[PDB]
Amino acid sequence: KRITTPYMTKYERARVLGTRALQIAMCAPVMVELEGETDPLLIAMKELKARKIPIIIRRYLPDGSYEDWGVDELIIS
Amino acid sequence: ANMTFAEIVTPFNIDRLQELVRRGNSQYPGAKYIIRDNGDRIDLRFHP
Amino acid sequence: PYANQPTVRITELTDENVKFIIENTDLAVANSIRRVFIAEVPIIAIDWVQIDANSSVLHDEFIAHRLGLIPLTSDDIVDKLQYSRDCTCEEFCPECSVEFTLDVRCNEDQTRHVTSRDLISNSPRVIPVTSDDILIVKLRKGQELRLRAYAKKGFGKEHAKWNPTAGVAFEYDPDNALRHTVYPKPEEWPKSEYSELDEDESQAPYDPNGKPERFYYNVESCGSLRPETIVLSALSGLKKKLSDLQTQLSHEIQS
Amino acid sequence: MIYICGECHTENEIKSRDPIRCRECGYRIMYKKRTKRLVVFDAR
Amino acid sequence: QTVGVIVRLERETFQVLNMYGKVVTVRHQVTRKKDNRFAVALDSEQNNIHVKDIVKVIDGPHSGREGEIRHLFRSFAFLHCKKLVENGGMFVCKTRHLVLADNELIGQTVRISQGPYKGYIGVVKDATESTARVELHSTCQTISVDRQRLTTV
Amino acid sequence: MNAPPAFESFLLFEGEKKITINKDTKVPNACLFTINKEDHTLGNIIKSQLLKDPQVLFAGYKVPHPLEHKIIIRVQTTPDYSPQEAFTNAITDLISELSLLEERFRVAIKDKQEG
Amino acid sequence: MIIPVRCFTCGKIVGNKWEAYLGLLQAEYTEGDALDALGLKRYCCRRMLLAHVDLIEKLLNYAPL
Ligand SMILES: [Zn+2]
Ligand SMILES: [Zn+2]
Ligand SMILES: [Zn+2]
Repeated sequence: KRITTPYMTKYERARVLGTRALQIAMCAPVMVELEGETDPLLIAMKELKARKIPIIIRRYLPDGSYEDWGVDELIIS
Repeated sequence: ANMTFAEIVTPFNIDRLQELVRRGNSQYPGAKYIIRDNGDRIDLRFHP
Repeated sequence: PYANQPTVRITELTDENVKFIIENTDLAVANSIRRVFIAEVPIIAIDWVQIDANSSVLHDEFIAHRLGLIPLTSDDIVDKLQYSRDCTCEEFCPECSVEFTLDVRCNEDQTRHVTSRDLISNSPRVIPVTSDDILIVKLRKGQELRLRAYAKKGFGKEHAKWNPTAGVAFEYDPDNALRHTVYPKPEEWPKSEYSELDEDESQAPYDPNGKPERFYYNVESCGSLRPETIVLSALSGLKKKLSDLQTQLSHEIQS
Repeated sequence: MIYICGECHTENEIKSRDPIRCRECGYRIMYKKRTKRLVVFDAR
Repeated sequence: QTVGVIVRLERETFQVLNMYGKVVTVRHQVTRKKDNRFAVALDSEQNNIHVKDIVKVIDGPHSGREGEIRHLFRSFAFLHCKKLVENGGMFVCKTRHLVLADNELIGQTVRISQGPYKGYIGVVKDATESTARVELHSTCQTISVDRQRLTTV
Repeated sequence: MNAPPAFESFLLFEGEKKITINKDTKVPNACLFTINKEDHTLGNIIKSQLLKDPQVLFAGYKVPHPLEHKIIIRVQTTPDYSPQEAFTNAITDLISELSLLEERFRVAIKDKQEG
Repeated sequence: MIIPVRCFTCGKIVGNKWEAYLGLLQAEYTEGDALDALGLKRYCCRRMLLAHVDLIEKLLNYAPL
């Protein structure tokens, strides 16, 4: 029962896109079929729209505890 | 021409970045440095 | 579905300027014609300049800039001449250039005037247009000025020194029948030299179905070229540009 | 090399280890002679 | 003609062991050579060997010993060995008796004899195999041109 | 120092085509002619000439940036007519008009000289 | 300092008329009459000779060096 919001904050979007773009730039496997793209940023955005990025967000609650979220679990807006 | 950005070599941009390295600092667009994984900095205005 | 049949009427002809009227034509053609007058009627101007020695009060590039704006009589020679960057030569040759030499040694306490008269071409077909004459620089006793220059084919778009016209007066619809402009108080405005409105009115009645026509031109030459030569070379150059564009478009479509 | 005295225009050569002085005026300002290298100008 | 490796540091001299294997005593004022740590040498069995590589000596006066390469020459290699108490463990053997266990155009007044920049004069700042930078005397810029487009004054 | 070479304001440098064609996908019979190293001199006159033809449903041009020297001309004609055909007919009409104007201007010069 | 070769706006030659403008001023021509005599009608060119200061006369007083 994750009490936090099911939405992706803009900061989470920024960090996950940047990190996955850097991963793709480091010759990582791409969990979506590209369509002739070369920029890691566009490929990361395509994966985000596909909801196919393997990152797990860990939101630290202020009481020291935390919640864990799959990117596909959150609502991408 | 002076200010620069660091692009990581990948199998997609290897051709484009190779051509940029070939051009060097003289022409625009070009490049200044190759940073291999060892950390050695090959400056692209003195080593043809 | 075809271009108009223009008719020409030269109202005034002089060797420094010319005034004419083009009728049965579109506005865009007239605007492009004046643009070609200023921009793409090529002439010959002193461009390349080697200073063998300078001792005037004025630094060198000032003198080179002054020599650049000297007009030159290039009525016929500019056609057979060619652009230097296109011609095959080491630096310069008669097929694409004309050499000039200048050397004045003032050893007289009276003031000296290095003028356009002192320019010495190696071909008499091109000279300074004044040859009173244009002052280039004043010299004192003890001051020399020695140099050799080269003049080459170019047009005004590349640099204004190749601009052959000293101003192109243009007009159309002098009565403002089309009402392309809106005078807030038409009573205040002077009448053009072509306007037929008598001195009790200020605008012709607004013609709805009108179209721009009766384009009045007054082309003033610097004297580097004769005005009729300027207009003829303008039309020739614009035709050349459009023919080249047609050639490239045909090659593109065939490809 | 060759230098011009700043007062009486006396052209004169000066060594690399002698203080400057006009050879006929005693003046103590010298100007370098113009370069003998090819200099060209586009009139633009 | 001969390099040397310091094998003992003293008050006013260096004990230096050379390529010949001869220990000498020299003054403080020998010159420091630029070491080439990426130099490649061949052992006695056509195996590439670099510095810090443990190599056995199968031939030569020091045959039977095994040492770590520390410096290289065209045909010599210096081996360190902690067990050997001689010259701080440093000796030398020939490389074939081991086994692994500026453009002239620069600053030249030039003249563009071909291309859109024809007529002008400049000075070559940088030069390459194909192109060369020229500071243009005429305008307040420097640009690069093919060497074919240049003609020296 | 970054002032451009002005002589490279009208000269095609190497690897540059004078004109290229791109069939726009939004509307049928619509083409975009991108011409390099040109300005309003050809764009305005060609736009007017294309507007003269009734078979040309739409004709216009723009310059994407004044410092650059691309001009992009959009041409749309009826669905029985090529836009390239309209472009070529417009160029031929303009060239014929300017040749006629040259002839008449020479005649007028001679008339004013004798007169 | 020296007279410009051409009017900046329109481009008519003016470098062969400053000395003549001075000479006609010595004839006590009104300045407008002088400029009309030299064929300068558009005020772009009239600005040139009306507003030019010829400092070169004050600069030649020094030594030629
Ligand atoms: Zn030639
Ligand atoms: Zn002296
Ligand atoms: Zn003016």
